Amino acid sequence: SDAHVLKSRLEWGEPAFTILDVRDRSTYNDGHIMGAMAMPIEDLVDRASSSLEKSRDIYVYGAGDEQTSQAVNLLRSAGFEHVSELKGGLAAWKAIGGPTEGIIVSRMQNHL
Amino acid sequence: SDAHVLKSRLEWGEPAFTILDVRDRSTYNDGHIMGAMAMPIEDLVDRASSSLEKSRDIYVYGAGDEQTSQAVNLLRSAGFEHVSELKGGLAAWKAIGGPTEGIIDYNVVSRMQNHLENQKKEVLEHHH
Ligand SMILES: [Mn+2]
Ligand SMILES: [Mn+2]
Repeated sequence: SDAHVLKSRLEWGEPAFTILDVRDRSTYNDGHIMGAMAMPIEDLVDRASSSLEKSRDIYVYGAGDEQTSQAVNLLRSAGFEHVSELKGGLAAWKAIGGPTEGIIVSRMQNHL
Repeated sequence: SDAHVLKSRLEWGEPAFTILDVRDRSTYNDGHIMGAMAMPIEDLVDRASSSLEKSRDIYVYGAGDEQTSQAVNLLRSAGFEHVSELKGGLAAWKAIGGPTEGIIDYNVVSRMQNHLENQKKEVLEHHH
């Protein structure tokens, strides 16, 4: 799906969707899409299935098209019904003016 | 209270609490305590009473001591039963390893931040 759509969802849309950053944790921390949850791909299914309803609208993005498509396949094979890639990932999001948040403590995050 | 207590609630406790940054919106965006909701004093009680259950454990911090205790007292006079000041604010929080969160057109971000806040577990409890 297109970055312009997700940006609209975040500015004006119904609350019911989640953005999943599927890259490395530290990478997420250095910078991620505003609102995205850190679900590194190594434990994506386990983590998503224990935290997200299968009917929830989910947008996924990783470091590149390959990682993103892999994350998307995983979640669906796990029973998730509304998952889509975020074409262009982070880069495409910045290009259209989308905000990026960064963290500056792994125990707070895991315990979380 | 002390930033040490909050650091422990996050490292070891329950997610039975909410953190409120009562400073200027731009300052918040440049850096706030991780997980903090943006609630400028100017709009604090209106935004909180319509977003949080008054029995919710709340930690508040502003620019300095005076603004912080001013915020605490406002929420309390408004009925919030478990409000605590986060003495030392952002700086006190960093001095001890507290991780920060920062944003990187003024309306766009605020519009998004509000939608993400309304989607927070506790705000959803106050609504359900
Ligand atoms: Mn974030
Ligand atoms: Mn002001």
